[PDB]
Amino acid sequence: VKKQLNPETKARIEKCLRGNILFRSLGEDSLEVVYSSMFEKTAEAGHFIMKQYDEGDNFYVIESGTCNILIQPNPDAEPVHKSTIGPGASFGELALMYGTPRAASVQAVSNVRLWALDRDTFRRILLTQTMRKRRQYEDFLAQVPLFEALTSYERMTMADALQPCTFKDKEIVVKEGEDGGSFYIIIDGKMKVNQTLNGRIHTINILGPKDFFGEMSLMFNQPCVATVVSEGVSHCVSLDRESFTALLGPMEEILQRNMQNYSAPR
Ligand SMILES: Nc1ncnc2c1ncn2[C@@H]1O[C@@H]2COP(=O)(O)O[C@H]2[C@H]1O
Ligand SMILES: Nc1ncnc2c1ncn2[C@@H]1O[C@@H]2COP(=O)(O)O[C@H]2[C@H]1O
Repeated sequence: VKKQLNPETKARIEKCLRGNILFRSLGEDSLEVVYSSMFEKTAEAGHFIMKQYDEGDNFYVIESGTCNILIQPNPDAEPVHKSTIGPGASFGELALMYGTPRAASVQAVSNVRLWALDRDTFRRILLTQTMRKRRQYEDFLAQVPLFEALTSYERMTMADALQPCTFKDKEIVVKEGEDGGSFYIIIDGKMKVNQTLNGRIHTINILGPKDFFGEMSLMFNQPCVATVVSEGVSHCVSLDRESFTALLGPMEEILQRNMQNYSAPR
């Protein structure tokens, strides 16, 4: 004897939550809680959904409209624009996780439609695994050159998005000629980078801890120019195409510079 979801509201929430990585991870039982618990909130253009330093109440996902993230350096100072977010983006988790006052104001730019979880529901289904994942990858993200330019909050969202993957000896990760799927950063292990020429395979590069690969197919929407294959057991984390593209900003210059190592210059 349990209350039934409204299948139409479930479909609507699912459409909004597609691609948000915090909800993609939840298993089916927690998803049932989300689909029965989330509620609608609207905000007119220019109105604040939350103000920096407020006590936390809800966690939000944008359904329609865009919002500005504004951060003051202190309560007596003017807010600075930091970023603009839109459909599928979430905000408001930090206060609910860490018990801190809100770290930013969030202002509707357009009229906005949101789906919201209250604090008790957030604590039940999202708090534990979100906090753990961010903690577990903090040291890694701070010491990998690829991530040098990420802000502290960008590190947290990068941790949310990264997916662990394990590769056995001789296992192919990306195959020359195939469409790009994911971007990989090596935690431990070793990869051979192999490329065919006149029907002969040769090894053109060797990758190890904190190196990365798979970016060119995703950045330029083209097939992989090489095969990357594990040499022994390797542990990586990956970003899928959608997450790579969403989070590319603070990485792009490092990724572009690094391509210098792929060919002698002219
Ligand atoms: N650079 C940022 N720094 C801190 N919080 C941010 C930032 N960008 C977006 N946010 C979101 O803004 C929210 C404001 O309230 P919270 O601090 O509960 O959680 C915060 C994050 O979800
Ligand atoms: N010399 C190299 N030339 C081309 N790609 C390389 C080289 N060394 C490592 N790689 C990586 O191999 C990857 C194979 O797939 P991508 O083309 O998506 O991006 C490529 C780079 O990340």
